Amino acid sequence: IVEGSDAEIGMSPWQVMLFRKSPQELLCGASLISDRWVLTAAHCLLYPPWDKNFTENDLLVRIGKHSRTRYERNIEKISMLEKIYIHPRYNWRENLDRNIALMKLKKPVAFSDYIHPVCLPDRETAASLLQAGYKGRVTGWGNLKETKGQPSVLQVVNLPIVERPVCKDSTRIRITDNMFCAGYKPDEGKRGDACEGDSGGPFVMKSPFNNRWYQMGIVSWGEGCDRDGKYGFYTHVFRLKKWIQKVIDQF
Amino acid sequence: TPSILPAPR
Amino acid sequence: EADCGLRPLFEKKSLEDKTERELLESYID
Repeated sequence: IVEGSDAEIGMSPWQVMLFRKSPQELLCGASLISDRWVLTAAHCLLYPPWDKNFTENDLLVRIGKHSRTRYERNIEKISMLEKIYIHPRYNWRENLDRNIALMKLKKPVAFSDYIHPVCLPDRETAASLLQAGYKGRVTGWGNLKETKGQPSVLQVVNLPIVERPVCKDSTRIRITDNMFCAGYKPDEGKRGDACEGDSGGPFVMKSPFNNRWYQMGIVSWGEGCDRDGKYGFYTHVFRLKKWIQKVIDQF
Repeated sequence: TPSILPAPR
Repeated sequence: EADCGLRPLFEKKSLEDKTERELLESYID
């Protein structure tokens, strides 16, 4: 994560890592939304342009890790996938629209001290929180700049939401309601941004209402990283809230 | 090389 | 809602992480 802090032990306990089975490889980021399901960016699992077309057995995940320059035994876990679920209308052709996907674990991780599931937005919240100016927290182990740059500890960072017209223009990609964008503007005081390898990671907010963390977006994409005049886009988790259940109810 | 091209993360 | 989004080593221990106020502040600001 470009221009951002270093995490506090057990800060984003719903953090997940997406691994290529063999060869064991770091691919993307993810969020734990219960003891059986994991959210994520659709493109991590399916992106024909970089010839990417994974199936349950190509990957595995690690939950509750803080540092890679170590291995916290009895702390971190490593589940296996029992089935991936990419959004039907996911548009990898034009604009990575609906870029979202759920993954079922073969066996349900147990919530520990450092492993807890994040909450999903309810019409009520999303309507009130997801406003321009409010802030959310982006987490990942992605690049630390734009070009290697690989961190050893989970990078956090907090970015305000931008108005739709600014994003709608800051890019030449047609952005839908399944996406929003955050980051500081040109001349704002601070900077920060997600970057390659962050995709599919969470973007929580803390409800001033019930005082809980709610993943509102999923890192989807961006032009370069942190470049002034440019804002990172996220999947509007609530929008596709619907889909997310039709998938869990069923199994 | 001489721009800023949109791409997934 | 069950028990989601409440960080054990924080909201359960009445501990704020070193950054949240910034957010809790961007509602007023």
